[PDB]
Amino acid sequence: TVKVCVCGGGNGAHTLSGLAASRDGVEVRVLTLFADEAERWTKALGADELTVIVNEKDGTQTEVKSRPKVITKDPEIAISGADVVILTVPAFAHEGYFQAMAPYVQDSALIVGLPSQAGFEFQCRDILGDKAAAVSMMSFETLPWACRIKEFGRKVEVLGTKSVLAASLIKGTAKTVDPLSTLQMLHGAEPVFRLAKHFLEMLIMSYSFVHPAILFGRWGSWDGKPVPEAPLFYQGIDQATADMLTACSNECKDVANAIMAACPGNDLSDVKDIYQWYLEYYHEDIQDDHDLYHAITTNKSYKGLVHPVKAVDGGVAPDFGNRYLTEDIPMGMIVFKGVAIAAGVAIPSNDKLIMWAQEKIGKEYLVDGALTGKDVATTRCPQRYGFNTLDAILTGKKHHHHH
Ligand SMILES: NC(=O)c1ccc[n+]([C@@H]2O[C@H](COP(=O)([O-])OP(=O)(O)OC[C@H]3O[C@@H](n4cnc5c(N)ncnc54)[C@H](O)[C@@H]3O)[C@@H](O)[C@H]2O)c1
Ligand SMILES: NC(=[NH2+])NCCC[C@H](N)C(=O)O
Repeated sequence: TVKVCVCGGGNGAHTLSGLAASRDGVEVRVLTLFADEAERWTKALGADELTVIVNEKDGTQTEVKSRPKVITKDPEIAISGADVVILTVPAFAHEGYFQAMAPYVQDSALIVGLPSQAGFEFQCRDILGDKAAAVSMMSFETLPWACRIKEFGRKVEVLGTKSVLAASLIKGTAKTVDPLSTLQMLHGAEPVFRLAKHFLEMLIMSYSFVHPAILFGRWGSWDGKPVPEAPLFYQGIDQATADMLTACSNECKDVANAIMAACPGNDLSDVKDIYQWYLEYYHEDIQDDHDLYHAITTNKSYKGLVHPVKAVDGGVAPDFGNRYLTEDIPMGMIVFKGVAIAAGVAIPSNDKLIMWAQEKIGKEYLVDGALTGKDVATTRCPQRYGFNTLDAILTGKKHHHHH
């Protein structure tokens, strides 16, 4: 029997629990530390089955029904004897789950971030301590489905499923269940999972600059005057933003190259240009693909998507109380920044974005090119956890001197 632990009670956690609990030979334990959410779930479900409505490519709707073994807030019941522990929550909530699982997780455990975001492995190492070298850490690039809860604790809808999905793996000393095949088995036929080459490849291929760049590209030097309707998000970028995106993508390659130079044997050669990525994964959606500006603006799977806005005097204004910045910076760019600091590479385009965007969310992270802001402790950058050098970043082992 494969014993799987699902962390969280969101859209993803609902979708994952339903599909995993339906696979024969799988026991699912659902753990949520959000107040008394676990109890609310159990009470809402009752004796009924957790229903997952999948919208297939045909237009037809497949219906999956299953019951998890237990939905508890007690980390002892959920974690003990778990072969796979999967975290499906926004990143600010990951710190709590690592602490909860710390005493009860077994050596042979496979810890999965679905999705991980950035600094997942640095955080896991810090909290689990020595045990992180035993377990295996697995980082997915994004959530496998676009999904929304239809009825809390009992009904969730898959709007669509990705076809391909990459996950990075850090193999520990202990032998786990096979990372790729076990995760595939739980998910079903789609997405088809492949292993990435390196975890830092996964970390930077997040492209944590994208949403902060689109928001800066439109509201950078905003005078305060309102607009009629909400302007288009991805498709509303000007040329200055396509150049801003390329410069940050170039800086991603810079950090990737420095690491391969400083530490050979770390294959980071799968780190691309954002222009190269778009033309590989959105090829069927792009009308005109001659540059990055046109690849994004004419991308059909971006139509109707607008900026977050709120009603103000004489129109609408940008809503900033979102997870575009309060997530992608502390749990994305700052991590990348710390890695770049350790790599000894300047990243001016990324720096410009960090400084503007932190100020919009009333937070301090980066100060004069140094990780010394007020809220630097709420970020997952490797320097925050004590890992100051590139070697400490790759291995998790800190330098101690004699004699
Ligand atoms: N939903 C999607 O289709 C979509 C698509 C791609 C990627 N993602 C990403 O995947 C991640 C997970 O998606 P989701 O929709 O399940 O997130 P979600 O918004 O549904 O997560 C909410 C859950 O997180 C936990 N939580 C929320 N606030 C908490 C707090 N204050 N303290 C402790 N726990 C708290 C609770 O268990 C809650 O049920 C997100 O970060 C999102 O960016 C989502
Ligand atoms: N998993 C990735 N490589 N993502 C790159 C694009 C990321 C970007 N933040 C988006 O949602 O479009």
